[PDB]
Amino acid sequence: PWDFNNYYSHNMDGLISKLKLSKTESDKLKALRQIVRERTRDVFQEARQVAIDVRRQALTLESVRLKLEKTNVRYLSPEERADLARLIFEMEDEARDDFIKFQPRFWTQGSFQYDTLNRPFHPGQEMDIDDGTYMPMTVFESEPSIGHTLLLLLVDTSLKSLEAENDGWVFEEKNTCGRIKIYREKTHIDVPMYAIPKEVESDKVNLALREGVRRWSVSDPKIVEDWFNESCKRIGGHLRSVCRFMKAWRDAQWEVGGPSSISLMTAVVNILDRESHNGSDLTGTMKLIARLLPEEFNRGVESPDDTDEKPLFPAESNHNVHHRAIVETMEGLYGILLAAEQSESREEALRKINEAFGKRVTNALLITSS
Ligand SMILES: Nc1nc2c(ncn2[C@@H]2O[C@H](COP(=O)(O)OP(=O)(O)OP(=O)(O)O)C[C@H]2O)c(=O)[nH]1
Ligand SMILES: [Mg+2]
Ligand SMILES: [Mg+2]
Repeated sequence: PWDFNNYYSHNMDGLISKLKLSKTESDKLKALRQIVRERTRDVFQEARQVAIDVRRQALTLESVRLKLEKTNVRYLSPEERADLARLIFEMEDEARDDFIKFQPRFWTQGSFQYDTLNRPFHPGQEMDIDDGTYMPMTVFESEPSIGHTLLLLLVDTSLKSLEAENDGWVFEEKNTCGRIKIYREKTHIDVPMYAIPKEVESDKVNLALREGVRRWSVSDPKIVEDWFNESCKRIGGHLRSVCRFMKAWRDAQWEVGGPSSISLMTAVVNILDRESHNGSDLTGTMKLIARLLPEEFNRGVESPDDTDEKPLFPAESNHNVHHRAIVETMEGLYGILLAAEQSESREEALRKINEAFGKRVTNALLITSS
């Protein structure tokens, strides 16, 4: 049978090389992130100035709106400009004091932070940067002091101003963040908005929600970051590799949608924690993962953040048809890895395993007899 260890891990031409970004590419994403950060800083500063002038100069609501229409708030729709005008006009002294005193902070969460960001594969897919905006403020036991709509409209202001001023830059509203899509760079940047104490305890990291009936959700991304980094320590460095590969498999099977990265990561560490394996043997390890992955999602995948009320993926008895489509797709993986392994020719093995991870590795000479 064929060994795929070099298919997976060979420098420059192996799968990890096709997935992982170079320093040049990473620096590009950082530069793109910096553009969004600086603009959001500007927007917050512009808003803060008007927030100052409100109580300072006893402004009318109209005077507030007209000032905001000299800033980046210009690019919101009329109702949104009026709404932000009202919010800044009528924010309480305590909330106003916080807003004026503190600048927003920026910290990246997700795969760009714990190094699992893959290159995109299908034409529509994009590299994903999760850069959160954090506002220091009084955070009571019940909720943050500053209204969630205000902060969300300031994020929208930033991204919509970037959209309006740049071609290829398109704003998209998600449930948990504002997203700016940069077509020319095959990159989009997710901007979740957070409220945090100004005095960071994870029990006070509040995420501002954009859809539904709940305004805030206590969700510290640091918890997932800490959990995954500790998992890499516990299981071994090959965890990032096998997580990258599974995400690559997901990107190959789904142009859009499919199981989330977090659920994939959690399922993999659950397997690798439970089952004895050889980290150095990526061929066997990936085969182990593929075999057991559907049963993990059948068992249900609980969030590594215990504060979450719902699991990342329900138990089988709670699976809807969309869940089943995912699991049945997962069941297909193990068969692909074994057919490749038992392919009669070397070029046949490559084409077969590339049905799982997509045509990225093209060098059949990486495949060696076991
Ligand atoms: N608690 C919790 N946190 C989530 C969930 N989904 C995303 N997050 C937070 O958002 C961060 C980024 O999420 P994703 O963009 O979907 O995954 P990723 O790690 O960045 O991988 P990818 O390259 O595919 O973007 C990681 C995690 O802290 C979730 O369902 N529950
Ligand atoms: Mg991400
Ligand atoms: Mg994202």
